[PDB]
Amino acid sequence: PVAVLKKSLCMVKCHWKEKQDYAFACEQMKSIRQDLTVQGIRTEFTVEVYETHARIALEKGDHEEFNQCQTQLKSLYAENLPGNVGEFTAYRILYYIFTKNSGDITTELAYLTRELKADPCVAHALALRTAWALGNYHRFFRLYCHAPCMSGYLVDKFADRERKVALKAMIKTFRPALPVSYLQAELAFEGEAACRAFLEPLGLAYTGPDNSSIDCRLSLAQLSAF
Amino acid sequence: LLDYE
Amino acid sequence: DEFEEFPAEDWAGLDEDEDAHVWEDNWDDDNVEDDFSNQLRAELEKHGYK
Amino acid sequence: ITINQYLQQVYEAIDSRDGASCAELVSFKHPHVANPRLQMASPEEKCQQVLEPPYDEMFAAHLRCTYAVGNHDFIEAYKCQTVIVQSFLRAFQAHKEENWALPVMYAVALDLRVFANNADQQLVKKGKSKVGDMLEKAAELLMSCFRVCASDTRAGIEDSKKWGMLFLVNQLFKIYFKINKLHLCKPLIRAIDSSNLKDDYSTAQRVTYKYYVGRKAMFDSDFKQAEEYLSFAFEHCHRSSQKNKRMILIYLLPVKMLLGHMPTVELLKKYHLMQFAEVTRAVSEGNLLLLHEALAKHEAFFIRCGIFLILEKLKIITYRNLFKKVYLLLKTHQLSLDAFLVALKFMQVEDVDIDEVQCILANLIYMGHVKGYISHQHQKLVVSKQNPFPPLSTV
Repeated sequence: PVAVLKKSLCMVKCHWKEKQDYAFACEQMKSIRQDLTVQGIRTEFTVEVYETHARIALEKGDHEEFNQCQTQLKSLYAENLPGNVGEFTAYRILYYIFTKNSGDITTELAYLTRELKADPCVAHALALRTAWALGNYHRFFRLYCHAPCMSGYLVDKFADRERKVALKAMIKTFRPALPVSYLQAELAFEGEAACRAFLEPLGLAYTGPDNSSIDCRLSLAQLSAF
Repeated sequence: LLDYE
Repeated sequence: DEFEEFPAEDWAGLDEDEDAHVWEDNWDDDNVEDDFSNQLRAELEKHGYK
Repeated sequence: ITINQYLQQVYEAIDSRDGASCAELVSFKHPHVANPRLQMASPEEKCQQVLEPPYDEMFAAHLRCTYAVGNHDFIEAYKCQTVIVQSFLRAFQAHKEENWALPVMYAVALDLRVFANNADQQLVKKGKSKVGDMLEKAAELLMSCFRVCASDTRAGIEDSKKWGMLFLVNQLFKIYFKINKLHLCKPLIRAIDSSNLKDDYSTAQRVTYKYYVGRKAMFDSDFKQAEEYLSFAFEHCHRSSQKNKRMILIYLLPVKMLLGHMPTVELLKKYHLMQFAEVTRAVSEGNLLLLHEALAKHEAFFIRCGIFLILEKLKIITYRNLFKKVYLLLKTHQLSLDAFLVALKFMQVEDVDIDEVQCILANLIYMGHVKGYISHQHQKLVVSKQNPFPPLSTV
């Protein structure tokens, strides 16, 4: 059952699109993948099914399943199989940023060709990697706002970590007070409630009951807490 | 403005 | 390529090519009158900042 | 030379416990490999009747291996060399409180690694397997050799097998640097440090170990230790082996530049590493445009060397130097951020806004490169009266 398995993949794609249930979709696609492995199929359709499973896993946020999918999909791409090579070359860099695998990023960038770098997803991933490496949180979050395809789901995993690092760097410099509005604008926050909920658990001391701004000088001691 | 300390 | 294999396993210090003062740390100073700094000063002066 | 004479020489060297002659008779650097009489297909009977085991199997495997390399059968050569290493390690652990056969190991070990590479290359040309198939087996065998050498704790240091430790480690490092597996170097690095002979090894092996550990530390963002190791490796490198000195400079230059030491033009020209020249000229000047142009023009060289992402971290030093130039030109402790915005736009950086200037200054102050604070309401960086930009060495 190889030819009709494409129709089965279409069915499970529709199931994910409408029902939006990760359990059955993931189980059925894992069974499909294990059926493909048994028959030894390594054609373009294998690339298609692996891409679909990785894209589905990204939406649910399960990075481990996506990690396995991209690890196998690198091997699938190694044999010059047609597909969205740029889209999933971007996700490799994004996952390497997420896991802080600085060693893997060098090797991944070494094999990049001009066609891949011309791809919008790879260009966005490379710019985000540069911003993260240089600690440029403004450009980092500007790129994180307008992220192409599924590239934003990877960045949503270390967005909180980079936000904490950026807030440490902001409190260390911005004196005598750091406006919360500037904090929510620079750190790519939607709504004031999200930013307030982000900086509440840190225990930072603010400037007055209105909490119009956070007091950096009295919050320097709380930097080690987060 | 006050200088950095 | 890769790191080679040394011909003699031990050579004491006479075979150590000593390079003298190949590293400079005096570049970091108040020297601001070179060509690039003059160009940057002109660019800044175009927008004020005497 | 008849093979009978070769077998007699092997037996005499083995019985006399002379490591040098036995190592020469089994190493491919010896001219006896090129001798047509030496190369034979199945000399196993001669080795069996002349040498006691396990030396008989080892030298029969060596003879068929030199025959294979004469016929360029590198897979058969690698299999024979693995047989050689196994038999020799058996006969080597056989020796108690004696390390006469230590030189032999060296030669044998080296040969194995070399053959492995060719074997892998053969499997690349044949298309059967990928790159690094035999290198992992080579590393496993060398790790077994290292375990045997480091297990000799009871024997006295004068005749201990620990003297054969560092060399093996270096060999492993080479494999671990060709298949891009740095983490596997973590145990060996501590294993050498645990030993009390960390500074009693030969100059060549110590230099190679220092260079490899410095490379690993640099790849792990440990530039202080990386400099402390690579400076020793580059200072004590052999004058004749200029390729090794250049290879050490390739990885020592980024660390020295990141820590605030800039190489001279004479050093780069002498070792033909002119690719760094323009890059250096940017960092000491604060020229971001020149740094971008030099990194793009020599992108291929740095990508091949594997230090492109380490080199891109010089952008922080370039920012610090440019902002120091701005501070010196303005001669004011309270600098408006618009001056830094103008300086950044002068460097033709894409879509710069005052927010990016604030972000860059905040990162610099957090990293300790700047001693100041940015008042956001007035949009002014107030910098310290004393020590505004501390030296990069202290940072």
